[PDB]
This record gives sequence, structure tokens and C-alpha cells, in this order.
Amino acid sequence: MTVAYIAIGSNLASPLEQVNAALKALGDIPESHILTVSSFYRTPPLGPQDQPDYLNAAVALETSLAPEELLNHTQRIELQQGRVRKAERWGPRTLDLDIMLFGNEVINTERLTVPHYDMKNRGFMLWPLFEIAPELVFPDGEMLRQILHTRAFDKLNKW
Ligand SMILES: Nc1ncnc2c1ncn2[C@@H]1O[C@H](COP(=O)(O)CP(=O)(O)OP(=O)(O)O)[C@@H](O)[C@H]1O
Ligand SMILES: N#Cc1ccc(CSc2nc3c(=O)[nH]c(N)nc3[nH]2)c(F)c1
Ligand SMILES: [Ca+2]
Ligand SMILES: [Ca+2]
Ligand SMILES: [Ca+2]
Ligand SMILES: [Ca+2]
Ligand SMILES: [Cl-]
Ligand SMILES: [Cl-]
Repeated sequence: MTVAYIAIGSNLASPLEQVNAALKALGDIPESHILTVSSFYRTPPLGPQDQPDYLNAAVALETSLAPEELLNHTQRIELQQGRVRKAERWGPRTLDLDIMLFGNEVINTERLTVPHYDMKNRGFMLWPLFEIAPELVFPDGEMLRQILHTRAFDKLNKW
């Protein structure tokens, strides 16, 4: 088994409902168990700002799936919760499940890049992660606590 850390976002179609439904679906992933769920945070949108605020959260998922098999399931869950691809870059969505980390693994396949390429720059990923995994060390040895101590991130508010 490995512990994967999954970021959750939603800003459409009742985010609290979407995220609660997603937690139920994440539990139903085979070869996998949720270990820890963060608080839910209400975050202003980064990138395009002409969209509703996000509900962001993080989950620790123990799994024996292959990394791309986990991606298969997270993509399925997003699609089954009505995620629709629009042309605009970084538009709003009913559900977004980003695989932040997959153990200590560095993965670079056609479909999957882990660690998530920008997570170390995103408070809405790092703060819920720290809530559930304060002792976390990245594959490159960087400590989560040190990033959050040293770098300026805006304070997050709970949902
Ligand atoms: N760590 C990861 N977690 C989830 N999907 C990933 C991934 N690494 C690569 N992908 C790929 O990312 C593709 C595009 O996903 P999108 O959800 O449209 C990007 P986004 O989440 O809106 O932006 P972001 O990656 O800047 O957070 C997926 O189809 C998937 O194949
Ligand atoms: N500068 C910036 C910047 C640009 C694009 C993205 C990726 S699109 C996106 N996803 C979320 C989310 O989950 N939460 C919140 N708050 N804002 C979001 N924006 C980004 F993150 C930051
Ligand atoms: Ca827009
Ligand atoms: Ca994302
Ligand atoms: Ca995504
Ligand atoms: Ca190739
Ligand atoms: Cl959507
Ligand atoms: Cl890393």
C-alpha cells in the first residue's frame, strides 16, 4: 500500500453536496481506504476570477492501486458528478480531483504528473494537506511545514 493525497475542488452545482458525494465515491474506489479528510475551505478563485468561490479540501487515501488506476477512478468520479469540459482554460467545475502525491513516487506518464506540478505554490492545496499530514515530506525532501512557514500564502477560511 501507498498513501495518496488527493485535492478536492468544486465551485458549481452546490459544492458542499458535490464534495460530500465525492467522499462517498472515493471510499468506493477499490483497493483503497480513506484515512483522513481535511476541513472544507471556501477559497477565492485563482486564475480566472469570474467564477464562484471554491470549496477546497484534501483527502489521504491508502491504496494498492497503480497510480494511473487511481487516476482512472478519480476521472470517473468527476465525470459521474457531471463534470463537463468547456473550451475556456481553468473554468469552473462541479468536481476536480487532483492527485497531489502518490507516496514518495515521481510519476511522469502521458496522463499523470505527480507531484502535482503547481501544488507547492497553492495555499488551497497545501493548507488542507498540512491539516491532514503535518509531518509530510515531499519526494524531493522538502518539508510541508517548512514551505508553509517560509512562504507567504493567504490565510484560508473554512467553509
Ligand atoms: N496529478 C494529476 N491529477 C489529476 N489529473 C492529472 C494529474 N497529472 C496530470 N493529470 C491530467 O490532467 C488532465 C487535465 O486535467 P484538468 O482537471 O483539466 C486540469 P485543472 O485541474 O483544471 O488545472 P491544474 O492542474 O492547474 O490544477 C487530466 O485529463 C489528467 O490526464
Ligand atoms: N494564479 C493562479 C492560478 C491559475 C490557475 C490555477 C488552476 S484553476 C483553479 N482551481 C482552483 C481551486 O481548486 N481553488 C481555487 N481557489 N482556485 C482555483 N483555480 C490555479 F490554482 C492558480
Ligand atoms: Ca472567465
Ligand atoms: Ca486542479
Ligand atoms: Ca484536475
Ligand atoms: Ca509517449
Ligand atoms: Cl463541470
Ligand atoms: Cl517534490
